[PDB]
Amino acid sequence: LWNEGKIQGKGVSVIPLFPRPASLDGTFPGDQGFDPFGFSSWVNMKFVAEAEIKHCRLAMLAFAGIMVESAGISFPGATSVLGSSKNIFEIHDKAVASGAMGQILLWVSFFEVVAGVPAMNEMLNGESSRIPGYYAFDPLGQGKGDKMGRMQLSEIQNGRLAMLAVSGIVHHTLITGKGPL
Amino acid sequence: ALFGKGSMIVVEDPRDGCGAYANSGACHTFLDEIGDALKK
Amino acid sequence: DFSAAVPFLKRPSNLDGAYIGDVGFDPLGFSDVFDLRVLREAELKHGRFAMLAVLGFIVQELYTFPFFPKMAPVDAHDYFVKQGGGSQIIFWISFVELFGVVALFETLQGKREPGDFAFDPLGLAKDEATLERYRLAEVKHARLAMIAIGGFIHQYWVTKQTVLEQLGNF
Amino acid sequence: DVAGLTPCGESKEFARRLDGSVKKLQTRLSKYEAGTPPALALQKQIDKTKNRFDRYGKAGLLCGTDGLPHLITDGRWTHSGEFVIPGLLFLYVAGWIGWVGRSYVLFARTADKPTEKEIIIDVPVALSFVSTGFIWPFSAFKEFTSGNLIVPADEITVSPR
Amino acid sequence: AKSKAVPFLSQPEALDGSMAGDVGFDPFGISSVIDIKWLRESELKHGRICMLAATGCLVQEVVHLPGPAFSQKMALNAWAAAPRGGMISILVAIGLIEMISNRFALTATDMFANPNRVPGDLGFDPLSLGANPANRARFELSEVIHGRAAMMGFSGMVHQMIVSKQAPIEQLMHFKAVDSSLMKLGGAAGNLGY
Amino acid sequence: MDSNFLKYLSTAPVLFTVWLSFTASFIIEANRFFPDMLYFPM
Ligand code: CLA
Ligand code: CLA
Ligand code: CLA
Ligand SMILES: CCCCCCCCCCCCCCCC(=O)OC[C@H](COP(=O)(O)OC[C@@H](O)CO)OC(=O)CCCCCCCCCCCCCCC
Ligand SMILES: CC1=C(C#C/C(C)=C/C=C/C(C)=C/C=C/C=C(C)/C=C/C=C(\C)C#CC2=C(C)C[C@@H](O)CC2(C)C)C(C)(C)C[C@H](O)C1
Ligand SMILES: CC1=C(C#C/C(C)=C/C=C/C(C)=C/C=C/C=C(C)/C=C/C=C(\C)C#CC2=C(C)C[C@@H](O)CC2(C)C)C(C)(C)C[C@H](O)C1
Ligand SMILES: CC1=C(C#C/C(C)=C/C=C/C(C)=C/C=C/C=C(C)/C=C/C=C(\C)C#CC2=C(C)C[C@@H](O)CC2(C)C)C(C)(C)C[C@H](O)C1
Ligand SMILES: CC1=C(C#C/C(C)=C/C=C/C(C)=C/C=C/C=C(C)/C=C/C=C(C)/C=C/C2=C(C)CCCC2(C)C)C(C)(C)C[C@H](O)C1
Repeated sequence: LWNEGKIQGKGVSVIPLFPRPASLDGTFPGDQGFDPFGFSSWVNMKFVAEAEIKHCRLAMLAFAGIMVESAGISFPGATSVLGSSKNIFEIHDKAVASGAMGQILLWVSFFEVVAGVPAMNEMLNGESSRIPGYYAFDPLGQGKGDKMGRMQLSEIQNGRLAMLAVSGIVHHTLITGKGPL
Repeated sequence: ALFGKGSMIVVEDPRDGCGAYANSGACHTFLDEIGDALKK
Repeated sequence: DFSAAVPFLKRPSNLDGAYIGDVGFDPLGFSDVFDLRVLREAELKHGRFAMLAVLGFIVQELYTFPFFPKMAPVDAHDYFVKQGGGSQIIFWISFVELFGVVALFETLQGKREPGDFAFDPLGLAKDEATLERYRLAEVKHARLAMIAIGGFIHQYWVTKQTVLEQLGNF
Repeated sequence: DVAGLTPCGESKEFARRLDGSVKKLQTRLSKYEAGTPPALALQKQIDKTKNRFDRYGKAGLLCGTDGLPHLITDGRWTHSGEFVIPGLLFLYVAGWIGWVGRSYVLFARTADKPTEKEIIIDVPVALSFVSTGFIWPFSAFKEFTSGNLIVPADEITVSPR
Repeated sequence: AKSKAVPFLSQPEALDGSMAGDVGFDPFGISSVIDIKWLRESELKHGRICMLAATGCLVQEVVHLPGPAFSQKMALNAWAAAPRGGMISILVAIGLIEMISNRFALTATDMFANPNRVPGDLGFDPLSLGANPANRARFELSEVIHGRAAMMGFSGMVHQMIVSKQAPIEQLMHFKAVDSSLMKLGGAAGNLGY
Repeated sequence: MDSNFLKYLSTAPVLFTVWLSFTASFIIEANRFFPDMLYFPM
């Protein structure tokens, strides 16, 4: 859940080497110390929270995409038009050349301008009281108490791990020439 | 409609039929120049 | 009273512990003649240039950018005089130094510490005590790097070997 | 052509002027080696001399018997670029300078010390005036017709006679 | 009381955060010498000109009016190719626009003579897009910001057309690096002339 | 910058020397890039 005081709260440090700053408030889902360079002092906390959740969600989805495309798993006929390789880099370059990446770019950017930018503008202006990262996207239930509680903390930690792991995977593929799995 | 079949608006494509990155031949984009410098 | 650094030299009298790093060393008495705010601005500016320069050497032997040719830092000065990137660096430094001229007018007009540009992006300075120790460390490093700079450039001239390779050889 | 003059592009005396001017430079160039700084300096002067003579020949200037360009200033439109247009350009700048200087002397009269404004110029206000000069023909004529350019004869000090 | 843009300088007077795009940036202290009303008039005008000019360069690369006189992808070449009579028509029309839209209050001593006159506000809202007073502050901010960005962008595009004799989009798509064997800066006095 | 030093630079001889040096300087530059203009080109 929250575990305020235990984990993700005031008096919570991931690395007590760095003292927990005062400017870092204790009400943002995922706040467990870790503000060395003092960014929370001057950045908009709502903006950086939304940016963190969005970086988290891309990292998770990209990790899933890397795993599927490095295990050889595909959709029917995808390997027919695209390459047969499992190099994530090679697939990206050939799916760009196929137009598939252009279609994903088109539709992501459409959602991100017609919905993402107004949502960001209102969440930071103070016209809607939308918590960061919220898009009312809960089709398969699993909300209620969990939605504002453990799931927010589970999401943010799985996302931070996904960011670190995705960066790891791409750089391992770079330095080796062989991907994972 | 102010523009007739003769003397019609000319709409060209400045992309010249190639992509942003990883081009080959007589087409070397700015992103390709960044890739060329980083690998040298 | 007597100078803290040189026991037998009298204290200059324009150096009364006002600035951090003050050990009373001013035999020529340039502070009896010239404004100490101007002198401290120059001290920190010369020292920051020297610190960036000594690191500039060390990194430039260890690594150089792939798009630029590998060569020694003095050879880099001459190459970038004739190549165009030297004028780039000179222009952008001069651009910043315009607002530095405004900054020095603000210092002369009493409203700014001599080397303070409010440049603390990483929030390293926490409160008054750590900031005083940090600026003492900055002054000491700045003076030391000024000395260091002379050594790397002059030693390269006398013996045509780079600083790390000169430690490695001989 | 006009006044028995010859277009400089077909004047033979203009042609000999260009040749003599280049022979004079080429014999100075004959005393230097190819890549020297005195050779490049003179080779750039031979290029400049030829360019000037080429431009004058193709400009519609008229040459005399002496092979030098002559200016026609009677008002004809085929020759307006020699006096009438340079003159129109001059009078615009001259009236600008006059309008701007006049505007500042009137400002300085309403000052705390009017003569200190003329040896120590209020540069932000004097620059406000210099920018205003671009429409001096309209500003000065409206000044005239609104009775603010000319002062009447009875507010001007004159000698007793 | 320090500037927000330049934290080590004092916040300039005549800059009080009222104007759109005001962040405290005036290190050279021009606002203390020149009235901020004239400066904002000139900033909005320079920015509006440059928005059109930057768009002019890019669209002129892509889309042309018919005819050989309008077939210049490189925008700096269009200056010479475009019919002179019509180019001077544009210039004369601009001058007529300048006198009428300013209502004969053109100069440094008579623009803003009317206390109703506002910097940059010429009464130009043909489609009444600024009718909503809720959008007013963010329109003013984003007009100023678009203007500043386009000043910088057009300046870059012009001098990249000078360096590279290429139109801006196809300079990005057919990039060539600066050799430095040409277009060296300065030097008129280094070689003592010539 | 000092206001008494700016009041010194606003004195008539300094402004006269600066303005006519600036004025002389763009005539010199205009004759460097565009030399030998005996006529308005038309
Ligand atoms: C472990 C991942 C994880 C977790 C715990 C959460 C948790 C949450 N999300 Mg987030 N989200 C995630 C991933 C996650 N999300 C990703 C990747 C996306 C992009 C698709 C989103 C997009 C998203 C939006 C747009 C919104 C939320 C919202 C929410 C909240 C309510 C929804 C909920 O509780 O259902 C979560 C239920 C589950 C996580 C059940 C598990 C389902 C699993 C993860 C699917 C696995 C797919 C597949 C099997 C991959 C594995 C194989 C692969 C390795 C090959 C809650 C805080 C809403 C909110 O209020 O935000 C504040 C909201 O508006 N999320
Ligand atoms: C801009 C200011 C200004 C203006 C509008 C005039 C206007 C006039 N003067 Mg001049 N005059 C001026 C300055 C000015 N004067 C100065 C500074 C001097 C001292 C050299 C004179 C000496 C002078 C003489 C001796 C004569 C005139 C005459 C005239 C009349 C005819 C035009 C002429 O002959 O110009 C001639 C102009 C000059 C000989 C010198 C002008 C020198 C410069 C270019 C002008 C000053 C610029 C000034 C610094 C402006 C700074 C503005 C800034 C602060 C905003 C006209 C009344 C003549 C007259 O009475 O005929 C009816 C005449 O005989 N004036
Ligand atoms: C007094 C009115 C007037 C008259 C009689 C003319 C007459 C002429 N103009 Mg000119 N023009 C005028 C006003 C006028 N112009 C103004 C006020 C402007 C400035 C905005 C221009 C700008 C202009 C240019 C840039 C060009 C001409 C050209 C021409 C000539 C050929 C016209 C042609 O073939 O049209 C028939 C063709 C058309 C009607 C095609 C029209 C194309 C569209 C409508 C242009 C889009 C307008 C654009 C959105 C501008 C918006 C800004 C504006 C509202 C301020 C002809 C001599 C051309 C020329 O010199 O040819 C040698 C030329 O290139 N004109
Ligand atoms: C708000 C707008 C900001 C604008 C920023 C300006 C960006 C470009 C500025 C130059 C870029 C790099 C220059 C390196 C290029 C460089 O330094 O070349 C060097 C050149 C002199 O030539 P040298 O003596 O160096 O010759 C050296 C030999 O190696 C070759 O012969 O310096 C100049 O005088 C050229 C500039 C003209 C000086 C007068 C300019 C006009 C005066 C107008 C009034 C003052 C305006 C400001 C004057 C500074
Ligand atoms: C301030 C600021 C920031 C920052 C920053 C930066 C870039 C800080 C960088 C600081 C640097 C580069 C300090 C370097 C000092 C060098 C010295 C004292 C020289 C030592 C050499 C010696 C003693 C020698 C020697 C010798 C001679 C001469 C020749 C040899 O043959 C022999 C030998 C080797 C013995 C950041 C952005 C992080 C944010 C923050 O919020 C505010
Ligand atoms: C005043 C000022 C401002 C400003 C400004 C600026 C910079 C304004 C610039 C405006 C411009 C560039 C206007 C251009 C108009 C072009 C026209 C009408 C073309 C007509 C073509 C014709 C008639 C044709 C033809 C044909 C011919 C002859 C033969 C065929 O073979 C070809 C063809 C079929 C095409 C602003 C608003 C920014 C701010 C502030 O308030 C101050
Ligand atoms: C107000 C009003 C209305 C209106 C209207 C109008 C006409 C509105 C139009 C507004 C426009 C045209 C805005 C354009 C802004 C352009 C910008 C910010 C570009 C910046 C470029 C950059 C940063 C760059 C760059 C570049 C560099 C140098 C390197 C290059 O190699 C490439 C690259 C391109 C990348 C109407 C008339 C409807 C009525 C209404 O009632 C009132
Ligand atoms: C020209 C040019 C170049 C260049 C260059 C450069 C920058 C060359 C460097 C010049 C410099 C920085 C010389 C300074 C050396 C420091 C000294 C002598 C201090 C000694 C300390 C002393 C004496 C005593 C210390 C004392 C003792 C006793 C102990 C107590 C403490 C103390 C009292 C302080 C390039 C590279 C750009 C190339 C280009 O093509 C041409």
